[PDB]
Amino acid sequence: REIVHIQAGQCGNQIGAKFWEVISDEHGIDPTGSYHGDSDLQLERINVYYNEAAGNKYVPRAILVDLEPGTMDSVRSGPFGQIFRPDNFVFGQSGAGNNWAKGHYTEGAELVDSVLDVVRKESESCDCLQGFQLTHSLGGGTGSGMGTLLISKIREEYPDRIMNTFSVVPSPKVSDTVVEPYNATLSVHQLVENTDETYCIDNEALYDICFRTLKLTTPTYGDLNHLVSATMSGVTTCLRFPGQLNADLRKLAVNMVPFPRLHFFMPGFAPLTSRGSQQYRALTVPELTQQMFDAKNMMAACDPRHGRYLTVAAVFRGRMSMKEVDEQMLNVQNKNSSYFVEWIPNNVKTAVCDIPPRGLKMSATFIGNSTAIQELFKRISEQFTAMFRRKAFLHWYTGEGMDEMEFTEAESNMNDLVSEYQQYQD
Amino acid sequence: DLAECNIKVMCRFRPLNESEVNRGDKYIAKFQGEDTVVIASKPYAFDRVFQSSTSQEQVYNDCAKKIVKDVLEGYNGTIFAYGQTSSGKTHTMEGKLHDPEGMGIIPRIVQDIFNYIYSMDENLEFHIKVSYFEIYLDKIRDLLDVSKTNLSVHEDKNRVPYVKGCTERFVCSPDEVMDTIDEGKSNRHVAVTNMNEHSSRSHSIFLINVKQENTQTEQKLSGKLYLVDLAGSEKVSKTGAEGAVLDEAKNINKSLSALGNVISALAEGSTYVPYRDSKMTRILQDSLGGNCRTTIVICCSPSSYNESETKSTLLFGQRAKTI
Amino acid sequence: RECISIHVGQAGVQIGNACWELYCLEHGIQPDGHVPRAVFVDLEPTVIDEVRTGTYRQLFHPEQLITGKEDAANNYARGHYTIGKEIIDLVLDRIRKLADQCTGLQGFSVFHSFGGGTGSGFTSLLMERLSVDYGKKSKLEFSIYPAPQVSTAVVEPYNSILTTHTTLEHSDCAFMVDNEAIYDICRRNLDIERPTYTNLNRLIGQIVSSITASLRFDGALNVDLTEFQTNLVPYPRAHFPLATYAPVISAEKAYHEQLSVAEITNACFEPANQMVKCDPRHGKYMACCLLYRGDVVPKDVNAAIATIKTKRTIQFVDWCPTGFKVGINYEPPTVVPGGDLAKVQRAVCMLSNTTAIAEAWARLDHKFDLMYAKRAFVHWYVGEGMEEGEFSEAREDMAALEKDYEEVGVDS
Ligand SMILES: CC(=O)O[C@H]1C(=O)[C@@]2(C)[C@H]([C@H](OC(=O)c3ccccc3)[C@]3(O)C[C@H](OC(=O)[C@H](O)[C@@H](NC(=O)c4ccccc4)c4ccccc4)C(C)=C1C3(C)C)[C@]1(OC(C)=O)CO[C@@H]1C[C@@H]2O
Ligand SMILES: Nc1nc2c(ncn2[C@@H]2O[C@H](COP(=O)(O)OP(=O)(O)OP(=O)(O)O)[C@@H](O)[C@H]2O)c(=O)[nH]1
Ligand SMILES: Nc1nc2c(ncn2[C@@H]2O[C@H](COP(=O)(O)OP(=O)(O)O)[C@@H](O)[C@H]2O)c(=O)[nH]1
Ligand SMILES: Nc1ncnc2c1ncn2[C@@H]1O[C@H](COP(=O)(O)OP(=O)(O)O)[C@@H](O)[C@H]1O
Ligand SMILES: [Mg+2]
Ligand SMILES: [Mg+2]
Ligand SMILES: [Zn+2]
Repeated sequence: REIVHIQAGQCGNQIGAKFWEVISDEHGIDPTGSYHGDSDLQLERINVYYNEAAGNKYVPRAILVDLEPGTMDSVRSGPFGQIFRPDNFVFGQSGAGNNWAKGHYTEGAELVDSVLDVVRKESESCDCLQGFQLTHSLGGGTGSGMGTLLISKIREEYPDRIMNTFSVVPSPKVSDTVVEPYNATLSVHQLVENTDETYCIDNEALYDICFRTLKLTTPTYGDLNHLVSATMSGVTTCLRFPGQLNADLRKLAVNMVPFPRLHFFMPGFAPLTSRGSQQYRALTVPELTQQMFDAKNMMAACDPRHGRYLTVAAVFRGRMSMKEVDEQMLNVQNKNSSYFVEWIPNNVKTAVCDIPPRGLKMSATFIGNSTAIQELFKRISEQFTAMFRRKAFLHWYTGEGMDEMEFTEAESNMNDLVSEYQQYQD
Repeated sequence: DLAECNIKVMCRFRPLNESEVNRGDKYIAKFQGEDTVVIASKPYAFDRVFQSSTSQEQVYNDCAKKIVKDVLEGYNGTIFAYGQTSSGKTHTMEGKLHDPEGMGIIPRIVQDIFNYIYSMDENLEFHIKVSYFEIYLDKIRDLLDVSKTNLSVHEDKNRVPYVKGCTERFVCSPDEVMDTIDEGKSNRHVAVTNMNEHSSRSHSIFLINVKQENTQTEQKLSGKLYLVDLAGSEKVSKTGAEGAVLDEAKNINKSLSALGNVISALAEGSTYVPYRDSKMTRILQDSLGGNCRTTIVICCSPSSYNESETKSTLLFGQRAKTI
Repeated sequence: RECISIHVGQAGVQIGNACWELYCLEHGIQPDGHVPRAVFVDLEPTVIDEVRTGTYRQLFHPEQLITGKEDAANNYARGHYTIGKEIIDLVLDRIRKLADQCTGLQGFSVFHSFGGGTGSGFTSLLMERLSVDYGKKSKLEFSIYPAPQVSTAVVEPYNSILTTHTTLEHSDCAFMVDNEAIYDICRRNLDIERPTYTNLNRLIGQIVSSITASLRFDGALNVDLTEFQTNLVPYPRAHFPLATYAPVISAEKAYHEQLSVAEITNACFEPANQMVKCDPRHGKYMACCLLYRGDVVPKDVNAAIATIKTKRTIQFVDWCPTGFKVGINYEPPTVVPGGDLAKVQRAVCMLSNTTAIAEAWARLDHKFDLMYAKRAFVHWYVGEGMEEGEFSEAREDMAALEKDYEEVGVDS
């Protein structure tokens, strides 16, 4: 099987560097080097993310889409930056304006064809394609607009292969941009109707989880990114490993989406202990479920405790008892019968790889489909209206060839999306 | 908001055809009352059950007459023809377009709209516009303009959905409308190698927008009536190229499943209805559920051979649990 | 004389590798000896690959190892219809190529995992295409039906109410081994909270060895495969008996091993030892096939059983005077060199049809409804060549399996 990553925008891009920083080491691939793999198993399934050309050069099969040179020229001028074949860099030296409209209708719409071109060169690579990974932020141009287009096109070209989306939904407390809800509401819209698996991460849900669950005092972006990339590795790549009970994107999809919206999840990693001290090793297993299922530790902003779950997928990856795994999951399902929805006898989807995260003994990625994420699109949707009402920075959109009915559309859509999700919380 | 889920379901059985009789099929449908059919001992009640010799006139009076009045009253509505291929969907929705006896629901509706208009003609100023498009593989094509392919649904300033760039034609007489339907039917063959295959796998959607303004009263009215001849509900038996002696791969049509979820949601009195599940349900959003009347005519072959398919159809129709 | 076997689904393959292991182990045929007599099917390469990479690597022909690089999908539909279809032909070909090479066979021991994609769906049509190509044989399918509370897949029931209805009208005798109810045995009758799947497999890998292996093997009271279905199914429904083993004692902890027949047989009817969460909560047995192996005196049995026949609290069906097929083999069991199985010199792999499953099916059917009641993951099948029909019409199916398993018992 296979997949083809997609680094839309700067963020989605910045993260690319971290997702590939990791993944590679979790596959023994040095900058341009080959497979130094401490083992021999980190190779029989690599294909999922690379391509064979030389014999020591397995190149990441991702796409780097962005209308701001400097960015990709920071990712390509640093560490692992020199492993991507230049063909991968689909830049847009234009003005990468922070407008969803500027990267979806006017500026991005041009650079698109020169992207799809490659997304096809990579898809028609070889063997059988599974789906595409998509990273980006719903709070900017090259991210929400142009990346949200990249998919609307992808999903017309292969409505068969899957589409996981890793979105950095606009954090609450403080917005790292101003129109944010504009660029956001507009991209979520596109998401709820193309990709079929979305993993929403919040820069501040991370800080928290990174400053209190990792006594880490100076959580640089690199970190946040790093933590995130840690989860997306547990998801995909991982399951493309052996296991007593293994799954793969689809299983994950076909066990997690009760209703076609596409629904968004909230990823959570397992061993998340501070370096030295904490290295408690309390990782027998009840310790991992202890972790994963708590409020804090959910990369999302919202707290599960604020709304039932529809599905859950503990994708563990480290030798354990299909008994102490299958078992724990249960008590968990009974101690919290309250929030776990009922019309699904077994919400949880236990998954079990074998080999764990390179240096760790036992981990377990968590992919939750809780109704709690209602209280986020609400947020976003609110911010919109409060500012849409006055058409705040709307001239930067319309003036870029947009529509007063376009914004209406998205909000509503994504706004209805909130509605539905409640239809199950009850 | 009127009653929430103003969905009526009528089951129409057609006569056994010569192919079924030739095959040796038997008539398995048993009837009771004017609303119940019995298949394999199990009873299925609906708003009405039409036996094999019911007339086009009976079907129109029971299934569409009142909806047409609502449209002229200024409300929206939808009427569907659901069922396996050869069940009687097209016969029901259009029949013989120009035969006064054999014409289906659409011809009779057009006829009644204009006739009503003619009896008004005093202070009311009418304006009728039609649209004719099809959905194949969840892609919309304009049947009035074959260049308009893979169109997209959009919502206007006031939330009302619409097919971006879809031809809207002003009609002034029944004959103009039938000519429009005839053109759409001819245009449909464009870029289609097998029309049988294509017709059974696609959805035809005819829209009649009736606007009126009383020059004196000034009160304006606008109603949209969507007439839909759905794709065959029988996914099974897909012949062709695939796993020769190893196949069973095919899903229920995306729009039919989307329609199922929308109807079930409305039947449950849910405040959230999943219209976005398909382009079809999104376009029909302002005319399906809510304060709109909706009639679904599920059509069935009374053949022993199509027993399992009929069960499915009956079950689909049941999604709208009435009282 | 023989009995081919088709291990379908990752699980049916893991269990397969296991049951297949125990085999050579008690037949003195190391890694590289003769030639198996089965096949391996899966729509996820990486798993069958485990049989291509791991142990018992060269004991198979890359011909009896079928794979569909494509996608597994934890959904019946896709595995049965859409995808699974493409492979079937090829699959069959082997069970027609392997079925020919032999000499007057008896049937195909099928190994699948009820609630899976490749295991539920696929087989559904595999067994399907068999019942027609060899109606004149035995179709005993050995299943691992859904843990009563510890299921895995979110949809599981969808996949198991569908593998039951499609296979029902095609199997001869369906053996059942409950994944969870086996854990209990690993906790309560062996002590270990560290049971790897690789263990449950060693277990069924045992109970199964008692079925085919040893039975098709000479003895003082041989029992052919046909024998089963005959002495085991009272009615055409591909009736599902339950597998049970007796000396499930730990090869470390306790040691009373020397547990004469009189004991090991009583240890079969206590509900805490039956590889199935179908505790005889009321289910009246209606036929049991006590397969013994090792040093056993026929009188010991034709007495140990007599004592049972008169315990009454073990209530057998009415319309059944005597329902005890005593199968005696010679060669004692054969435990893994150093797993965790005791290693006695006699065992009792008793299987049976019990009005008990009236439960297990019930509890699994109900599940289904809850979700179907909301269509839950329905769009996943529809979009895979299925319809409101197959579900609703396979639900009605089992319905008459809840009435069937009710009527054939509880009444006199
Ligand atoms: C001596 C020793 O055992 O060191 C550990 C360690 O101290 C701890 C604290 C690690 C450490 O992780 C962090 O401090 C961290 C920093 C930024 C963001 C997130 C986490 C570690 O850096 C991370 C590193 O993780 C791995 O090696 C995994 O394979 C992981 N790899 C990466 O994230 C990675 C990092 C740099 C370069 C390339 C990859 C992984 C996880 C999931 C999927 C794929 C890969 C491990 C075990 C450790 C150190 C090295 C200190 C922990 O994290 C992980 C992801 O394992 C933090 O809590 C856990 C518990 C570990 O015990
Ligand atoms: N006893 C036993 N049960 C197993 C084993 N592997 C899986 N199972 C059980 O069988 C079911 C899992 O089926 P999956 O592995 O998801 O799927 P599959 O049937 O192989 O086919 P796909 O869904 O297409 O992958 C669960 O109920 C597991 O508890 C095993 O090795 N032994
Ligand atoms: N986790 C994370 N968030 C980022 C990174 N870079 C920008 N962001 C977030 O992305 C949003 C800004 O969008 P940006 O990526 O600049 O848009 P674009 O570059 O025009 O497509 C803010 O909410 C930031 O917190 C990053 O490297 N990691
Ligand atoms: N009620 C009916 N009376 C007589 N013939 C019928 C009846 N319904 C269907 N048929 C005929 O059966 C054939 C197939 O019916 P049609 O409506 O085209 O099927 P579909 O459901 O595929 O649209 C047509 O000739 C049609 O006129
Ligand atoms: Mg037709
Ligand atoms: Mg599998
Ligand atoms: Zn002793």
